[PDB]
Amino acid sequence: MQAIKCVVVGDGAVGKTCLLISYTTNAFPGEYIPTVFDNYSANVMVDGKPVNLGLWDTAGQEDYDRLRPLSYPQTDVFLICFSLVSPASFENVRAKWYPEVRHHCPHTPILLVGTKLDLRDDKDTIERLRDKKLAPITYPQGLAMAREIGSVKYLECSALTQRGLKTVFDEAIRAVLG
Amino acid sequence: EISAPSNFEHRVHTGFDQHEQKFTGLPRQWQSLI
Ligand SMILES: Nc1nc2c(ncn2[C@@H]2O[C@H](COP(=O)(O)OP(=O)(O)CP(=O)(O)O)[C@@H](O)[C@H]2O)c(=O)[nH]1
Ligand SMILES: [Cl-]
Ligand SMILES: [Cl-]
Ligand SMILES: [Mg+2]
Repeated sequence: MQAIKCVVVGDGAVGKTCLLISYTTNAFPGEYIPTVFDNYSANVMVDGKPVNLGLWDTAGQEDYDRLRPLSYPQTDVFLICFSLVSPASFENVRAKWYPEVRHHCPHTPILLVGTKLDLRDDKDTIERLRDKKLAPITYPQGLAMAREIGSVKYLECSALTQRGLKTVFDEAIRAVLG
Repeated sequence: EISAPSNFEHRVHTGFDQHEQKFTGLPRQWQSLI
């Protein structure tokens, strides 16, 4: 059976675990529990052929910076994630995640993933962002960042509503298998 | 086309013990590395 190693990285609180668990199990986790490291597997049928999708759920916590790269050898595709309602997580795509990934895997494809799309129009979120001199990241801004890091695809999704969710993983798969 | 995923499996669940400052449930391959 074909197999794909997909590794997921990004800041704390961005939604990496909810994204993986919502796609694989169709449930949105009820509790916010930061990850040390987890590995999930799921089967997917791709053009009639079964494919084994291996998912490497990494720690956004800086304190686990030395554990994180142990996931990287032989990776087939990276999802670098940031929250569409955290400018700081987005700035860290450039500042931290792209450089770290690319240092360990100089030619592995990267998909840029904007998470929490359900919150970009949440008036309270917008207001509290505005209070801190911030605004949600827009599609064009996301796409510009993706182009700058040489990503194969920029995708937006919500783990909570599953809008755009399957597409993230479908594209990740097509990025590796064609 | 690409189907919905099926047959989820949680293969590895790693934690950290603050008393010993040691990881717990490490992938068997990482035990010589960390
Ligand atoms: N509104 C909304 N909230 C989300 C979404 N995805 C995750 N969250 C919320 O964001 C927080 C972080 O989610 P989590 O999946 O744990 O993030 P993570 O990136 O795995 C955190 P770590 O890197 O520490 O494991 C939680 O409060 C969770 O409920 C989403 O699509 N929409
Ligand atoms: Cl692009
Ligand atoms: Cl969308
Ligand atoms: Mg997590």
